[PDB]
Amino acid sequence: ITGTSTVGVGRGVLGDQKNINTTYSTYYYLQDNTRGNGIFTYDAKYRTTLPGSLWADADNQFFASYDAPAVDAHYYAGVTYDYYKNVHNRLSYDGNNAAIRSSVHYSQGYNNAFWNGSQMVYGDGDGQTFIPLSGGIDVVAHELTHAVTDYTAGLIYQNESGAINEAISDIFGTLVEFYANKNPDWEIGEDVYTPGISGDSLRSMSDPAKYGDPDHYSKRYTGTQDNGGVHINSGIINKAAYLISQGGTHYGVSVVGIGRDKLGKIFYRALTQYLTPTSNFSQLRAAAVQSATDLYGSTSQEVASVKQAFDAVGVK
Ligand SMILES: CC(C)C[C@H](NP(=O)(O)CNC(=O)OCc1ccccc1)C(=O)N[C@@H](CC(C)(C)C)C(=O)O
Ligand SMILES: [Ca+2]
Ligand SMILES: [Ca+2]
Ligand SMILES: [Ca+2]
Ligand SMILES: [Ca+2]
Ligand SMILES: [Zn+2]
Repeated sequence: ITGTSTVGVGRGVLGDQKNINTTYSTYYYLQDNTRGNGIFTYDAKYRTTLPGSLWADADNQFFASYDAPAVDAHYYAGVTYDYYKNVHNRLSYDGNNAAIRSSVHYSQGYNNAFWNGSQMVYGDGDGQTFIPLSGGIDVVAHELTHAVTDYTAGLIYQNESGAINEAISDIFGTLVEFYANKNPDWEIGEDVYTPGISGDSLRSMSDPAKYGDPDHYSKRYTGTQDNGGVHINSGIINKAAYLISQGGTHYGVSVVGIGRDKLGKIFYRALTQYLTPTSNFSQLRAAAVQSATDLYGSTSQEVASVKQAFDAVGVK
């Protein structure tokens, strides 16, 4: 909408106070004009018709329980925008500052979040399995990264290309979580998963097997559930990424870590310059090696570490 840029204040899903960029025209809307062509947050009002209504508030204060998922969707979309712009020189998901749209309060008791081809969508959770999913910065960044992938490599959402697609979203979700530097880790969704159980998460990049996901190609799933295991086999690539960054010895194969920033550069380059819609795991290895070669040189530690990490997870 047309209006003037304002700064509201509210509380997120975890009870933390933050400022949010809003727009004033009779109401204060969740429309941040400070980033690209805007970040817009919508109320789906417990229904499934999208996007719903652009979020409108009378007083620019967002401290109601109902406000919390909107506050975080809006704020964490801003953090994710900042990560891509500041770290990778990428302007929004399309590279041309496309407006970023999110809807919260999607459906009832909805234990998931997604990119629907045009916007991000967040359930509130059922209160036991999840609290509202926009409370997780890794979750928000995971979803926006699906848009980045769709505009770049275009990895088809099934089988190995789909598992790469998922891993890319987990990887950048995590790198954005580290960028914000509030309780960062290599787990996915810990801030919104199971409020009654401490210490768990949906997936682990450092040890995917802790939640039954494969950490080696020999353990890959090849059935038809989950689009051919896209959220399962992502563990193999998540583990490789974790090893590239942090190092370790995995099934007897030692990897020299090179740190998160270099992991991000290598995978961002792979995603945007080398991967294609049908890339498989072997092709991802080749793309990562070439990307590291471009950035650091063929004789570099970085190239050597990429090879070690893919060796460790059985991907040649
Ligand atoms: C980071 C977590 C919190 C959320 C994450 N959502 P997503 O974006 O990967 C879901 N994709 C999805 O709907 O594709 C199908 C589609 C394709 C095209 C258009 C529209 C939809 C996830 O990991 N979801 C898991 C479920 C869970 C949460 C582990 C319980 C699962 O869906 O298996
Ligand atoms: Ca208010
Ligand atoms: Ca965390
Ligand atoms: Ca996390
Ligand atoms: Ca929990
Ligand atoms: Zn996903």
